[PDB]
Amino acid sequence: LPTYRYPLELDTANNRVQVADRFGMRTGTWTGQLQYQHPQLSWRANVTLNLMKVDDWLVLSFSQMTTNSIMADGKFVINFVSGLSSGWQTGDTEPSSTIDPLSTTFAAVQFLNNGQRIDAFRIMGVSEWTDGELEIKNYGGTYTGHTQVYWAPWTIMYPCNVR
Amino acid sequence: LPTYRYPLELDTANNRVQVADRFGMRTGTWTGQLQYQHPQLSWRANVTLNLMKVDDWLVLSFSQMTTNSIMADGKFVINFVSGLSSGWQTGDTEPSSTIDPLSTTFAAVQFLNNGQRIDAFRIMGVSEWTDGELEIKNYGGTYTGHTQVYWAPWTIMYPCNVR
Amino acid sequence: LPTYRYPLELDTANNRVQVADRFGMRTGTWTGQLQYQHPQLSWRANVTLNLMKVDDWLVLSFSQMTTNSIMADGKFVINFVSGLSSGWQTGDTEPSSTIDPLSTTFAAVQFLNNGQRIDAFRIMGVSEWTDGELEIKNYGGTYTGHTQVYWAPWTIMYPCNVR
Amino acid sequence: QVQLKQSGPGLVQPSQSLSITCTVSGFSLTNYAIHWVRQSPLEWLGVIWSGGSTDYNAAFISRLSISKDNFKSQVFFKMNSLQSNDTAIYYCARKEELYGYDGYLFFDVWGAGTTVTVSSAKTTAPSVYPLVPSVTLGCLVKGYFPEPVTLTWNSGSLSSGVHTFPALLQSGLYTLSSSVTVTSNTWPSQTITCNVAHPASSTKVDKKIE
Amino acid sequence: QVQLKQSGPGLVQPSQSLSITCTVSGFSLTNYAIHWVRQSPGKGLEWLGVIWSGGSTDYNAAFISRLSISKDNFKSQVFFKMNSLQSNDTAIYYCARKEELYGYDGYLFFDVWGAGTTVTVSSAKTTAPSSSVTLGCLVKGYFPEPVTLTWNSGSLSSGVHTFPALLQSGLYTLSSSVTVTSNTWPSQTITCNVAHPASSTKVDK
Amino acid sequence: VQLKQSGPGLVQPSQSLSITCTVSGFSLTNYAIHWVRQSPGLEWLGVIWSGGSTDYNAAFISRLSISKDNFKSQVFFKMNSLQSNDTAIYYCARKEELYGYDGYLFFDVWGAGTTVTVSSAKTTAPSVYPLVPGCLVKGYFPEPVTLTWNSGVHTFPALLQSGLYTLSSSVTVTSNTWPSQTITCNVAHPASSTKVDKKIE
Amino acid sequence: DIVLTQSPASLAVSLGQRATISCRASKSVSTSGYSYMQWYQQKPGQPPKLLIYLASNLESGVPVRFSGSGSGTDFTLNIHPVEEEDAAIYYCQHSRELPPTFGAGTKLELKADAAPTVSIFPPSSEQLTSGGASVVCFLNNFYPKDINVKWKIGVLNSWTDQDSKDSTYSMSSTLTLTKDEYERHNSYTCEATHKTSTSPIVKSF
Amino acid sequence: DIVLTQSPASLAVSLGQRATISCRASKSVSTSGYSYMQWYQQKPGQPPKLLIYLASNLESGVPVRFSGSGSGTDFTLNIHPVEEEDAAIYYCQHSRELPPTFGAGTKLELKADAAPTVSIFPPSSEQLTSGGASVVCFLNNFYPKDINVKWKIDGSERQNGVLNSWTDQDSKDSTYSMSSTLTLTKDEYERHNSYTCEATHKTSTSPIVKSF
Amino acid sequence: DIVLTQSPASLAVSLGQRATISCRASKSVSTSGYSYMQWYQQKPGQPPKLLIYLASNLESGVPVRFSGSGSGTDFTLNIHPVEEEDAAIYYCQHSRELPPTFGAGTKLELKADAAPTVSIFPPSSEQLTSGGASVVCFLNNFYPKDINVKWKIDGSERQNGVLNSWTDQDSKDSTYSMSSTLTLTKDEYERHNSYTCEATHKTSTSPIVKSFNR
Repeated sequence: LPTYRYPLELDTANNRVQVADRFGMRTGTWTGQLQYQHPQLSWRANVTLNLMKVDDWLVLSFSQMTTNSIMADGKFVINFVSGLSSGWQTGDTEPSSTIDPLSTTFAAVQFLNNGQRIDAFRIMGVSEWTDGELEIKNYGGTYTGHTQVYWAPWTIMYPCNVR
Repeated sequence: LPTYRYPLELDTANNRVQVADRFGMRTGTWTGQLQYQHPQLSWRANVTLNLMKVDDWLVLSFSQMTTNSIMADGKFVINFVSGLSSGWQTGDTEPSSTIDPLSTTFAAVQFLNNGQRIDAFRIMGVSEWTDGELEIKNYGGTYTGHTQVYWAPWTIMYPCNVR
Repeated sequence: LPTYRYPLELDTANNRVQVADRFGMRTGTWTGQLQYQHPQLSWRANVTLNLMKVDDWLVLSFSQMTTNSIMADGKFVINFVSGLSSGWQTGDTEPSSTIDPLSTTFAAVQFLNNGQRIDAFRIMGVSEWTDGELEIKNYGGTYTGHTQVYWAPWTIMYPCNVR
Repeated sequence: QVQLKQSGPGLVQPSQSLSITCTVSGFSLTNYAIHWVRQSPLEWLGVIWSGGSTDYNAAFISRLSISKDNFKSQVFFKMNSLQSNDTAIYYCARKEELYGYDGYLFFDVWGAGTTVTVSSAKTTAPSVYPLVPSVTLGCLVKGYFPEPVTLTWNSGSLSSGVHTFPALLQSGLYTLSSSVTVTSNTWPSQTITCNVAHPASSTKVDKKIE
Repeated sequence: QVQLKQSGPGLVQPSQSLSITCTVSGFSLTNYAIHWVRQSPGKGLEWLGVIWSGGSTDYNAAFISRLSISKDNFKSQVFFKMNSLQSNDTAIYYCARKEELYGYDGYLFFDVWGAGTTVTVSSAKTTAPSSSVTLGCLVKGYFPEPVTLTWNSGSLSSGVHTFPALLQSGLYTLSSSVTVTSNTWPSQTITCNVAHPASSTKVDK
Repeated sequence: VQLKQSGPGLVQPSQSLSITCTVSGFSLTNYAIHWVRQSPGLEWLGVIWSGGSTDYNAAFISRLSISKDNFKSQVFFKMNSLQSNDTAIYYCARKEELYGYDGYLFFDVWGAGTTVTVSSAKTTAPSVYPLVPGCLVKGYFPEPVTLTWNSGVHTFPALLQSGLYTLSSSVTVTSNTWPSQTITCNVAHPASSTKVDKKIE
Repeated sequence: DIVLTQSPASLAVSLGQRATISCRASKSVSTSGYSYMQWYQQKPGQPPKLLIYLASNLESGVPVRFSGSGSGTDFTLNIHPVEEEDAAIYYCQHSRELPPTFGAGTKLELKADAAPTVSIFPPSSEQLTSGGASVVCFLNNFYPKDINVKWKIGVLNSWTDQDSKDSTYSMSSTLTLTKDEYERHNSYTCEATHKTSTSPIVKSF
Repeated sequence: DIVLTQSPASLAVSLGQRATISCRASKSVSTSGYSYMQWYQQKPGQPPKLLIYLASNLESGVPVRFSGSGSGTDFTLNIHPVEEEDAAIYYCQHSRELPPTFGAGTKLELKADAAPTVSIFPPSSEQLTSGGASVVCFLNNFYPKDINVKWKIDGSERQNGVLNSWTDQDSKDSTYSMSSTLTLTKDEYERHNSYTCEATHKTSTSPIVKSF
Repeated sequence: DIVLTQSPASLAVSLGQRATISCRASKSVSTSGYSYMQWYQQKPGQPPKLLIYLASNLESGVPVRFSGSGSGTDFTLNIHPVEEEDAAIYYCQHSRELPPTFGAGTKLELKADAAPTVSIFPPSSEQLTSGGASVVCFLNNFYPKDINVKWKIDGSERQNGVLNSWTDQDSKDSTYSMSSTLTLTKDEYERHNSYTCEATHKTSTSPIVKSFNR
């Protein structure tokens, strides 16, 4: 007699109600330029991150990358207005809360200074989402003067309950 | 003729069964004193933490804070018997398992020693829940003699199926 | 009169539809040999890790352990074909995506070199799952010459949609 | 209002204790560190960190002591031994305590300062005299105590066209002059009153141009 | 400092004249034009009259012969006078000022507004007013409106909630409450003062 | 190590289809060159042994003959009396001639092959038209036409309506990436030897 | 004359979403390429603050969040970043005609949801000396705005305009009973049913 | 003249799942303990490359994932790691008899699910000089492989003149693509105004449509 | 410890012309690509207001014109738009070492030229009742700052009992002010009837003088 709202659905073929399969895992990719922002330094790097929607959590999977030098602190801005793979809309990345931070993770890096690679770490937090732009703050970490940063793979996730 | 148990609910207005909206995101705050415990050192700091109930996970969001000095190891105790915002009960923070640790995360810190800030990292693990007291163990990290610690924002989550 | 697919179940005793209790928390243990792999160095260590199935995430909870020396990079291989506790099948550890990495976390370690313990951190990512063998890559971190490693407790999780 | 004010004796005898107390109204002292600097004809003396830890100047240790009260939002400075050299305007300065790498040894906001003069001579009360000739009226003070005097025209109602002259030291007493310019129609129409409150002699004189 | 103050009777009997004086501080009266606007419930913000710098006056088309405006520039005062008030005219009245420049500023707007006077046209006589923890401050039977409450001399601006007035039969009812931490309350004493413009009174119990 | 085949694309009914294979990876005097025909099943027709010996398919004997050239490393195969039944791509395949026990009837490398069509029809050239917001060619006899595009290179098979084949090619880029780089399509016909690389706008 | 009416009358908007208010004028308020329009932000209990003058000009000290566009016949006001500060009423005003006319007004509500908080307080001892017993029940920070309180043993309930920072309404309830009949009843109950939870959070003395 | 027939005709398997192909022979191809069997990998449009020769022998440059085992009467190959690259058709061949006949080919399709992508393009100017107007609507990276495209011009339905082209399952993407082109003579091309491209798909019942 | 020295001690610049102040440090205050220095504007009688934090960063509410650039060893700030507001003294401070040391102060003087204005005022009656007579003459809005005031009693000039005050360079006006006061006891005050104050300046060789006799 009653109907069912997503993620609940009625399988008319077997007359069985179930949780949608995509609710458990929905993969995708965002292709675009990763924006680093700091008052004294700002650059853009071409990156491709993998996205997977698991329950009400959106996971960002950063592959290995080499970027220009960065400040001891900074913000990373990912503009989801464009670049999402087929099936994804810009709204599908909006968090379900405004709490700051939504989640924090650590990223492994090597700072290049006059031919020496120095192992260091960067704390990263999901902090702000404004009209499709995701703001990931880099609060700080171990730092040294460097010319460019080599970023290890790293993942970060935050709650998202949108479709 | 069947009924529905949370998070499943029957929308009688539209004769539709759905998953409750609060199941995906339920926010709150705990205001109180964060208790640091070590045999040779113990102090209390006034803190306000953001809470997020996402599915069967409870998220703890620590904002930036400055606390007294700590030992190379230590315990963090958050007493949820009081301080939770409206709508939250003490039982709503009880984990769904006794496994130790339930989850581990890293916190970025600055040790202040004789006028110098030294970058370090501090590991935190959800270890014990006793009668509304959450025990977050600090296993260790890079350490140096210091006068006070500056804590970057950081989040930690553990499974919770209470409500 | 429809039926219900897991995690949805019909409580015939009360004629009520609910989400299965095990969906929120399903505990277990894997007992076996932890395989470290690097072209110039490989060893096996007897470990017992706790497993918990929370929603579509499988959480691996590593307790403290002491292992042989490791290279600056390396792979950790956990063979789930055998060693899972009762009720668990090898398939129950298969991730719901092939994205690499599925999730990354940091591990706190102490490198032992000529009677001195040096604090360092180790980044770990869930990277591959092959016919019951879970491959956790160690991309890198702060490193120093050492004879033995002391590992702090740490947890890592990745999306998993199997029973 | 995020403002901080400190109270303390203006003049201290040689080998006496110079103590100034700094009061915070806009910021919680548990999040900010309060510093102390002295400007002599600017020297950093000491800082109390949030949480009670104190660090002092290397060359001033054991002669200055700093304490703070967070429940009362106060920072207390006490100096034990005074010389002729340590005469200066002393200021309490503020720094936020954040994890960010802002290069923390800096001062965001500065309190008024307390004027510290090192002299064993007693405080004498200042004499306020009104001088009358657009029209300009001048107010002069002679025979003043060692603390300085803030001259307030119309309780601070009018600030433009008002020149205040710094103190001049004659025979162990200070001479202060102030002048205000107003339209010829204004002054005989509305009354102008000059008030000079002295903090060291506990005197407040409210003179009228008449 | 720019300040605008209005002085005038709070309540006027039916068919009486409401006269308010608006005084400007810091503003050059020779450089600014002062307008008059009233806020009426259901009728909305109504523009009534303006004094241009130099004494020229233009009034609302629908309010001529009931409104008159005068000013004195040497004393920095503007005088507002209405001839007849009816229940229709119960409204908050405002005096607003605009600069006098040759520039094409599109001048018929108001940059700065006075605090305004609450005008009620009632025949009834003036009546005299009578981890955390919450005490309420209430005044009852105060005609006409408003009552200005300054708690602890305005020490704390956060955590101060004020509830609007409710009109009883011949009495006005205002209730106000503060919530503060339980630990903080036993430390310092808190005094609630509520000033009424018709009856000079500050009661701190 | 590559082998090259040259031959007419379309042969009329009852005509002779002859294809020649040129080898660059191995001296043909040491290797055996086979011949297999792929029809919409797979039929094995004949094999040339090292030393000028030929053995043919049991049911296909009288129509297939194969020859070889040792000084130039070339192999000639010719089939007579072609009918509607046999229309298919022909391949040259090699197996090394060793004493080893590995089954001599398997093929290590196939160098090149020519697609054989039985309907007789004059050669038609496909004008290639590039759509801009893809390069497409329609109506060429005989198939196939070699189009070389520039991941992100998709080619669609020919569709035969009224004796004509249609070829489509597409490239996908984001709208912001569209004005940045140009892509040029060249379409070579083996019967007409004409290649057009022009692009509009 | 020249009447303008904005649309809509009340606007309930979510944060980080641009809110468009449309003001339509009977006659063209734009002249010679200039549009003579003004927008105002009215804080609770405060005079209106000018936001935008002419058509695309922001008044001094106004954040970029506020934006307006339109010609004489129709004007729109837009605010994409909407923080807690913008809980005020907005009016549109024209500068063309000799009598300027203010708009009807649009009420803007930033949307949030939270559980209520109930607090009960007994009557005063100093009030007991007067001869009247009055009990006040104060509920702060509840959303949605609709909450009903039923007292069972002359009941008055008040609601504060939507809070600026909290963005959650508050409620005040007062009831008065004479001493002779006040002690005649011994039971006192406060009830507050809400939409967040069907059960009422209630405190009684 | 010993002919072999495989089972099954088509095997649709998911990545990392073992796929077993069975080839059955009329007569025993094994001699003296040696089994003369061969497997080939025929990429779309390209000739087959030999994978396995005799019994369980891997040709040079063949990945370890591909493996086959079996006796003379019938041979089976099983492959647990199945990545994206091996999406081509595979045939079985016997070397015992003097005339070898290849077994029935089997095509393997890797299964995934993703939304389609539709693109519409107007006709060319140079073709207009020829006298015929032809518009092409291109659909790339659509799964499942079954997609139908219905074209309607100015409310007149005609089934003649529509051509659709399917590409074999992509190697890396592993998502099919589809192209549809229709031709109309200049005299009748301008007689119709409305042009619609419609793609009703199994991913979403709503059609992703682009019109010119 | 860590000593800083500014250059120069006094800077005479006209409005809208950049005046550059160089702060040189005994040791490099820059570490790991960051420079830990701060600049302050201390108005006359007011505490210093922070201008720049770290290197080249403007504090909230600070004019955009103020800018400084430099490496660890020495730091310089140049300010091309110089309005009337920024006429105060500037200090440089380093944040690297545990004891932060303020640099030597640098004094900026905005350049203007204008004729002087003299005003004379008789003594107060309430002061005469006290028993001492003191007369104060203020000359306001004159540039340059150097003005001399002569006190005369019955045509006889006496410097004893005279106190003179100079005001720091005015912000808006950009013209200094002067105060001259002389005190004489009642018994000898009435013996002389003539009183004049004279102020010769560089604008005009003639002295602008106002005198009163009573």
